[PDB]
Amino acid sequence: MGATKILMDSTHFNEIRSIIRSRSVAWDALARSEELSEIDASTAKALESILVKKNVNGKTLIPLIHLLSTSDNEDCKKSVQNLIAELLSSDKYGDDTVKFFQEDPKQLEQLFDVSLKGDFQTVLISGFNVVSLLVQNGLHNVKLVEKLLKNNNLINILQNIEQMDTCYVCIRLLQELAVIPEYRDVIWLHEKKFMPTLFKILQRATDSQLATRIVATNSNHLGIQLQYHSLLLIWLLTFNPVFANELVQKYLSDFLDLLKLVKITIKEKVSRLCISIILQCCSTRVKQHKKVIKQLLLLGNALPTVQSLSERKYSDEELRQDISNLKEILENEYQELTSFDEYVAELDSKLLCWSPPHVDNGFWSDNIDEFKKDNYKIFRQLIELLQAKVRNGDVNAKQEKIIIQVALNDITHVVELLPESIDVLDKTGGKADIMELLNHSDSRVKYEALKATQAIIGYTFK
Amino acid sequence: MALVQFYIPQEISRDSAYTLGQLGLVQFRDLNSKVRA
Amino acid sequence: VPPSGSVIDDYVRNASYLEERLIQMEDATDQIEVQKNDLEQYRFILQSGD
Amino acid sequence: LTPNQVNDELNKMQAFIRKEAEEKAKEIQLKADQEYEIEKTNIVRNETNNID
Repeated sequence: MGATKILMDSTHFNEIRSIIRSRSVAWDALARSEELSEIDASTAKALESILVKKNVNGKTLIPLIHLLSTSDNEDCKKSVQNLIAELLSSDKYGDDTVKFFQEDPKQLEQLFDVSLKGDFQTVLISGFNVVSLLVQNGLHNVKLVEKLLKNNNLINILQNIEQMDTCYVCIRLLQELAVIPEYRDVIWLHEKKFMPTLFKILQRATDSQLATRIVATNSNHLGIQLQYHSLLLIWLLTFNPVFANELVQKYLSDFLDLLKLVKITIKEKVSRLCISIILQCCSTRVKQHKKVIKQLLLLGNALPTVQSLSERKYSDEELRQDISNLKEILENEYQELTSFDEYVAELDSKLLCWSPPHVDNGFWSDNIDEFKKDNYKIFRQLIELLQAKVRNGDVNAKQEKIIIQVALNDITHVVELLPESIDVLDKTGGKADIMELLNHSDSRVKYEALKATQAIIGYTFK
Repeated sequence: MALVQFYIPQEISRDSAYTLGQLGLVQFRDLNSKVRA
Repeated sequence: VPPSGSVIDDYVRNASYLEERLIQMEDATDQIEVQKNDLEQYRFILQSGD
Repeated sequence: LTPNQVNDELNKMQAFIRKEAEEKAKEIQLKADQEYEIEKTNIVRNETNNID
């Protein structure tokens, strides 16, 4: 004996197993009705009394495999699968069943063939019993995990959010199977079906408050185990470097809720798995990590939420050191680039957007002297793009206000740091176009145009 | 329904627990700061 | 003061941009008021001297 | 004031603390296993390249 205790200390597994163990099944009526064998019904009826009162031991488990495969009733296979799953996880009774099932793979394949059929409870009990033996060192099979993951019966219970116990048991079995490195390759193919329920399970708990005690997603035992298993399922699959790039590129929109989930929740299991999920994807061992770090920090603005989340600490200080190491790699990875090449490529691309390094005076200070190549052609090109967006591509729109507010806010730092920009701005024509943006809408961009007009008005007259 | 937290010395826990419980407080359990995680 | 929980990071991040924008608007309004007061004070002196 | 509320709250706090400690121990074991796996894989790759 000595099997793992997966799906044994959870309240959802004992609550779902309590309904199966509470009801009784008449194996003698099914055997007299020509639905099961007499020896399998007598061994199945004696196995329930021998599992408690009883606890070559695996000799009685041989008739239950043929009786469950021959019979078609989900109640007898659910009760026999519940008694075999309860006797398999124990360390004092049914020790020969783990050695008999681990020694013979035909009984494991016959027990796995009965699962994923009929009700979702018998498929969850048979899949948890086959996943418990497959997760140990006695036997291993990736074809049973890939064939079980390809079936819609096992993924249908985990995809449904109405049952937190069935999705929590399937998420815990997928996390225990995903804990091994061989199962992550076959389990990584079907991550698109399990990723929306895992993201909606964290977004649903993050969308609701965690102060009052309720049956929903909260700070109770079920919500912390479901959110910890949901974050631990993506955290176990985030160890691969190739999976972190495609997971960060595909689930970039749903991955932004991990920073708000750690600040909203008080448990360290969601903040540690949320910080470890971004910290594992932000490593230098994954291919194309600079595109995911620059896309997450530039697009998602993960640097301000990571800087604000880095101040608030809690228990599990190793996750705080992982978030502190991820914040320095995230800010140091994007801040290490050249500001002149990024400003020249951003001005040449005709796309202005607000960034963390785009609103600092240190980036425009070093790029102010390097921008002068011919009569300040960089500031004349940026002012020519800002005024050219005002001439063609008319204003009072959503698209022109971002580039107009970015160019007007960026022109204030260059006009304030360099007093010689008034000649290039007045010669190019941005001074007359800068005053027209204040009278219109976009009062944030009108405030940036009021700041650039105040900076030009400060140097125009003292 | 709402989580309440109070702090005081261990000499008036019965008087503060009776006055706090007499105004609608229920499920009052005295603990410390080193007994939790 | 609501009975539900609150976050200090949302208040600090929601107040830092308002404090910086209020400080920049106050400094630009004070500099524009000082420049407008200087030009308005020098306009009548320039017209009387001219 | 009541005696059952202190036992129910102490039992729920002890069960939540035990579940949080078990989850933190499992996460620490998984992180240590992943760090040991990458730490073995790097030196194994370097020694395999040099031997190659």
